[PDB]
Amino acid sequence: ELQEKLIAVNRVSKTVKGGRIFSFTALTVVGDGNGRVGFGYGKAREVPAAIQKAMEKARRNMINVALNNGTLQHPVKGVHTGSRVFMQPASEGTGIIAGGAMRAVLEVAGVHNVLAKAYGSTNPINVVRATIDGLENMNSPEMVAAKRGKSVEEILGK
RNA sequence: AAAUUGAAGAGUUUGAUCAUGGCUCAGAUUGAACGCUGGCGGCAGGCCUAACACAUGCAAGUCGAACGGUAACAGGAAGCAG
Ligand SMILES: [K+]
Ligand SMILES: [K+]
Ligand SMILES: [K+]
Ligand SMILES: [K+]
Ligand SMILES: [K+]
Ligand SMILES: [Mg+2]
Ligand SMILES: [Mg+2]
Ligand SMILES: [Mg+2]
Repeated sequence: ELQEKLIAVNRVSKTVKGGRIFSFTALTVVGDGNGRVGFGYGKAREVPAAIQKAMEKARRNMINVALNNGTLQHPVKGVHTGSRVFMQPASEGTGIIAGGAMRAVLEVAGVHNVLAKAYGSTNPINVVRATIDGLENMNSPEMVAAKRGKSVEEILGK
């Protein structure tokens, strides 16, 4: 039911009196392929434990995205820390034209066609955060009409 | 009718981190050259350097329906003779 993807595993270190203690971090995303997506970040002495923790957090941190037939509603910009991302809808058959970190998020969320670009820092943790922020801030015609007190036809008419 | 269907990142500074920042790579292209190799065909392309110097052959003639003419050769006309 839920598609899970491991985006990056990194080895970090802290120094103690006897020397360096290594550990691992895992960044993952989960999604239902129908507008729900979440990301998890886990730390452990071992890679499988870190990955399991990340999946556990991702399953709990899901948000909702208003998709339009497997594409975005409109161009969106997202930002987190040094990472800036830009995404726009594309015609059917275009595919996911995006870098790896954005691609995992978009694919588990269920975006099938999109043109994307990452500016600034391409650190995967912050790129994932910026991508999810843009998707969560995307608007749909229903929301726009409701908030403006108009009808969907008046929003998208002549 | 149709003739703007369009946008990917990665490595490297630290014990580790986030940022900044340069360097490096994956693409496409060429009047190309070199190394190894090499079956056929079609279409195109071929001194980018010395606007350096050039053997030899050819790259601008034609008109006798403008004209005086006859160097040929081809007849016509006169004579002679194997
Ligand atoms: K590391
Ligand atoms: K180095
Ligand atoms: K860099
Ligand atoms: K330094
Ligand atoms: K330090
Ligand atoms: Mg080192
Ligand atoms: Mg020349
Ligand atoms: Mg000639």
